[PDB]
Amino acid sequence: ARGADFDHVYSGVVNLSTENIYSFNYTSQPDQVTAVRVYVNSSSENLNYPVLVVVRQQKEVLSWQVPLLFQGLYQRSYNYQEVSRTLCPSEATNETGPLQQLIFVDVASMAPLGAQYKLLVTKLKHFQLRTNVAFHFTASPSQPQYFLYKFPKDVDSVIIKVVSEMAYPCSVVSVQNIMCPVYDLDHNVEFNGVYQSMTKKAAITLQKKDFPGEQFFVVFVIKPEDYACGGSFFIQEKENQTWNLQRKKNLEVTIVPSIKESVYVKSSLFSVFIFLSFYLGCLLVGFVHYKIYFWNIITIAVFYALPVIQLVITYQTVVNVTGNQDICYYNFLCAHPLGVLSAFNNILSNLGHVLLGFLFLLIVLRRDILHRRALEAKKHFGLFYAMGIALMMEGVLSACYHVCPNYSNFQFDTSFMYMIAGLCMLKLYQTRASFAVVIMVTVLGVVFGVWFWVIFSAIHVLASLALSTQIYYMGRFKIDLGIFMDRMVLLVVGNLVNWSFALFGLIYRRDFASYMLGIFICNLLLYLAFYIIMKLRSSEKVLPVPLFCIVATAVMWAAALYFFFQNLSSWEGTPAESREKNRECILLDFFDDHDIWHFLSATALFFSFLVLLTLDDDLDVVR
Amino acid sequence: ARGADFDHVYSGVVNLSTENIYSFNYTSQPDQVTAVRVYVNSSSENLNYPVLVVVRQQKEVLSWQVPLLFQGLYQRSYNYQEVSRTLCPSEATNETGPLQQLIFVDVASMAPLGAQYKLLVTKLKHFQLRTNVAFHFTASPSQPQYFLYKFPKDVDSVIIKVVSEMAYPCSVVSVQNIMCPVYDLDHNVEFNGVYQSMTKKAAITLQKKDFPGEQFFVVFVIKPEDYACGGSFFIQEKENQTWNLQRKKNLEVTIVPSIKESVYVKSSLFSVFIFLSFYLGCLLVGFVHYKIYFWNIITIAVFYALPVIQLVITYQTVVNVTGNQDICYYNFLCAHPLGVLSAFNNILSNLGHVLLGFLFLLIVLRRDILHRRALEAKKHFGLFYAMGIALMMEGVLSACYHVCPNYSNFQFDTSFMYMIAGLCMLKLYQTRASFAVVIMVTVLGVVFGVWFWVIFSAIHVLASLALSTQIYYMGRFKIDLGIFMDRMVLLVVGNLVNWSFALFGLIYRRDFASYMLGIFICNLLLYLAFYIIMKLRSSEKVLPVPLFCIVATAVMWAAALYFFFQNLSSWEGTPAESREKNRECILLDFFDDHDIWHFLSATALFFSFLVLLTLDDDLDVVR
Ligand SMILES: CCCCCCCCCCCC(=O)OC[C@H](COP(=O)([O-])O)OC(=O)CCCCCCCCCCC
Ligand SMILES: CCCCCCCCCCCC(=O)OC[C@H](COP(=O)([O-])O)OC(=O)CCCCCCCCCCC
Ligand SMILES: [Zn+2]
Ligand SMILES: [Zn+2]
Repeated sequence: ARGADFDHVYSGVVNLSTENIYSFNYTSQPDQVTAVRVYVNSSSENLNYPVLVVVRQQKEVLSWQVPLLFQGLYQRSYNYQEVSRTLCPSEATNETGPLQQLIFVDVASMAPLGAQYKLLVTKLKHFQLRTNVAFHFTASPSQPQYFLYKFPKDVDSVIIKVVSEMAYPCSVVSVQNIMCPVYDLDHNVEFNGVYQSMTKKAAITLQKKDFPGEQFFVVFVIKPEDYACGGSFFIQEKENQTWNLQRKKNLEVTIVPSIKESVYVKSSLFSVFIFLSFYLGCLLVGFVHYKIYFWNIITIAVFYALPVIQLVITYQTVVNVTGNQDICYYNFLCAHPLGVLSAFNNILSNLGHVLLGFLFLLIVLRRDILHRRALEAKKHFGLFYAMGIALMMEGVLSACYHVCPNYSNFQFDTSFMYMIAGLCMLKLYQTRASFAVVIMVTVLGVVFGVWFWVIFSAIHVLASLALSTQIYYMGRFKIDLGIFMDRMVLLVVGNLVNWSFALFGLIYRRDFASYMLGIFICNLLLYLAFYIIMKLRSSEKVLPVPLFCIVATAVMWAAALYFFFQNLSSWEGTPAESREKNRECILLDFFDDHDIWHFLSATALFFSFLVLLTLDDDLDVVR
Repeated sequence: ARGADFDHVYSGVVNLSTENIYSFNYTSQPDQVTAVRVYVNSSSENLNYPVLVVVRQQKEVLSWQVPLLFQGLYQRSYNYQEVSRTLCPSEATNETGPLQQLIFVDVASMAPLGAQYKLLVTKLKHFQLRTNVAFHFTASPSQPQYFLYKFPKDVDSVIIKVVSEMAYPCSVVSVQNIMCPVYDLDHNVEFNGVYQSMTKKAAITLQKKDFPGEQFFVVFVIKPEDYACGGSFFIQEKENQTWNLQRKKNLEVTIVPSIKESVYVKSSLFSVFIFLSFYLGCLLVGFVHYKIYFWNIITIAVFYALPVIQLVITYQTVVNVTGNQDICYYNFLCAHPLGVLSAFNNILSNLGHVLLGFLFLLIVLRRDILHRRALEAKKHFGLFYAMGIALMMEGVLSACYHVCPNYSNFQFDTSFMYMIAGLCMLKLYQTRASFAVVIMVTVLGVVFGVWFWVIFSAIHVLASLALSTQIYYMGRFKIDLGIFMDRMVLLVVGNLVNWSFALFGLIYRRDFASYMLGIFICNLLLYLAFYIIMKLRSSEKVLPVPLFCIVATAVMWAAALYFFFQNLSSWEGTPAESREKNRECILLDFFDDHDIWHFLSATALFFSFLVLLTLDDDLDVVR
């Protein structure tokens, strides 16, 4: 047992009867944290006779073999010559007395000849992380690495933001508590904490009350292959891998505090008040100037929404109790928990639809009962009731989706929109197969899909425009009277550019039902535009209220499409690849780009409903 | 390094400078499998200075400390004095040469005084399991234990049936492949295989083509606490646990072969032909003796069914790629995979509804077009179309549920049944709030819930009967003419016994919406019975066809309720508790008790629809 000292390299040879033993003695003072770390190298001509390293402490035995062997799932084998590990630090309890620690390193091998090794044992100068500072380091599949963070006294929540400038190697960031065994191995990290897979970015939101002693270990473990991440192997770090394989991942970790509760309250107030301003405005506009179908739709909506609410409640609970944060595809850099929600901002963000489709229901209902008055006293208002309920249910089902976004959790709100569309077109056509033509398309490529997939999209986007035009030709009360054609070719160019942008899987742009519904809405609004143009072709004066509504529709739809094209996350890929697109909060420290889309689409879709409703007021005199 | 021999106990004392070393030399012949195992005991006055045991082999280092420490999640601590482990066996390759193996056991401790220990090292006489024999053994949290199974050459699938006669300790049964990292620790078993939690029963279905070399390791790992199983701790094995804690789980494992493909084909044929016999019979019966609502319902059904199909497809894929078999609550003892299905029998079992509700649609449609003939040439057939579509969609959504049964995966088919019920009652009442009264109940206690929960059920079951009677009074074309009351009190006793049989642990046994729908159907059929009795109270002759149909309805509903009361699994509990109720296949080596319920309810529910349809033929002359 050599009285060995730190920071000094020891070379050695071990055979079947050598058993080299080093003894490292050190001390640790109350406040500081020591965190000894052990590096051992071998030379890899040991592969059938590895170098067996055993680190003995007062209460722990850490064994490993050097070369480090890894089994890749396609019957592949990797070995690492450099193996490094940090021993569980035990600090002297505050203001009580320093602790004298003694560590033993036994190096053995069962080889008919020698086995070469090199041993270094250091103390980590920067074990502990600071509350707002970036910290740079490297890790490897064989050299995992963890650090300690101590919560301050006036901080009750933090975000661990880990960033790497290169996608591979695929890594794991877990958050263990301070308890001796640290699980820092490929088969250990996913056991006893919260963890996130990571290619380029990761962000874990920790509360203070979830950690006894108000401190934790953040652990970085580099996987041997990139399959949970996508490319299934990647080594540029070391070109010759059997020679010296070092999947060296460079990391920077910053532990940022979180937003105070004042941000919560003032963003909540901002949203609710900026949408009740529509109420307080329409009230003044309307007062200063002085069915069976409906209940069918509500019965359908309630019993479509209930199982989805239960589903996402279960998903959220599972993600809470398990440390697996690869189930929900959040924007982990703007995701604020309130209770169990874990992303409350992009749920509150759907306040738009729920409030504004209901104000639209009030508007249509007032118009309708005033018409009933003027009729029994001496329009397809069911369609507008359907429109309002579809807005409110997009809001509801979108909040349910944004409880936990998955590859199984979407497809519910878009299916409800398809259902409401089909029901409206049945009730429209009865008063006046293309309906099923969309149903056969929205069900065939639901889960179907290069070139053979292209004709699938090119046929899909075309059949959607036809179903939208065949839908609108029935929904325009003056469809034939208005047109009684240069734009008809121009709209075909809009749809032909729409289809040609879909193509082989994507040309550039994913989710089949959602894409075809986007095409549906685009063609519907473009038909509305063509109808406005044909109204202006005649000398029919557009009243000031639909004037403001069409101006606002165009403006709001531009400002909403901008934020529709952000894509801060995607369930299309692995969780670690989704997680590398999300960025910070742009508005009020609380809302990301997708939340400004849930506001501006619920505002732009309400102004378009209003345009379509209150358009033909100039006919109230031309009966 | 003592030349030490097997099966002999060595006592010893180690201190800061002793480092006892034993050397065990043995040999291994080509065919046989050795599987050395190491037992080490300490005396537990070592708790701050454990006994550190290191087992060195030619290619592996197995370290542990003795006392074995365990952290229970509620800040609890357990220690185990006896620690036993089986070393990864490496067999001499067949017919090539025996292998001489050498094992080292280093026993150390850093104690100012002695540390007592005892060491035994044996060879496992029965490491390998046989293809049809039961094998009894014991395991403990500190003495995990695994065995090797080699597939025979004409067996391509097996079921590992593990049984224990006592619920706790909660255990894990995993199936690793033969590679010397064997993951047999609490933080290892769930990493690299298929695994099942287990209290009393577990059954894992392995294919031969999923194991290179056609053999595997089955690993039994006893958890330190029973939380993934329910009771959060349980030790009767050792009353004084800090003294000598031994959560000793007694296990018996049997590796049974599987059913051949002939069973698949003949059970599939049995089902399809026993249901096409209804076609081949009604054809002879009918030939030897010589709407907007509909498409609304189909549009609702398709777009309610699509997202659920996608959801359960995703669940099944997740369970396939992950080894976690605690996601789906199957009957693991009758669960036959075909492709990715993993339980094909209880999906094929839902062939009843899909075939028989569609034959009912054909019957109602023939009746309807013959009525159209006899009318334009010179009943609420929409309700019967709804009935047939509800049967077919119960079949479809039930198969989707039985792809992967969860606590998030039910609630979809029952919500569709509620939706169809509500739509039918709207369309019925319009031609002639209690509808919403059930909607408020079927939504309040959806996720609400002792005594305060009792009045919840007692009010729920009552409000369901009222909604069913208020539904039937509208659906009986001769509701008032027939009754123009002793059974009305007797039916109240049926409902009063129905509601006083809820209100119990939660509700005298699980799911609120499903229970209230069962009450709904019970009251509907009982109203049908009361109506038959009132028809017979008058001198109105019941034709022979409704005669056979009512006899068959009663018989089939008795024979179906018997199997409704089996409960082979339950998502109401943890997976390991579900798994302890499932039993073997009763019919044709392929169908369990729940599959004979999917046959006999789809047969009994069709005969009741037929009774209700063809009942009032004796009025075709009394118009
Ligand atoms: C038939 C009438 C009654 C039937 C009602 C059925 C449809 C009613 C409209 C409500 C549809 C709706 O809510 O849109 C939902 C999606 C939003 O999906 P997500 O990404 O926000 O989850 O919205 C979109 O995906 C829109 C994407 C692009 C739309 C904007 C393009 C229009 C811009 C100007 C035209 C060029
Ligand atoms: C208004 C007409 C249109 C309404 C549409 C719905 C009407 C019924 C059609 C479909 C009914 C149905 O599918 O029952 C589903 C459930 C089965 O659920 P599961 O356990 O099998 O997954 O079945 C049950 O849970 C039934 C439970 C037992 C009830 C039968 C007992 C009757 C015995 C005789 C009287 C005591
Ligand atoms: Zn969204
Ligand atoms: Zn079933």
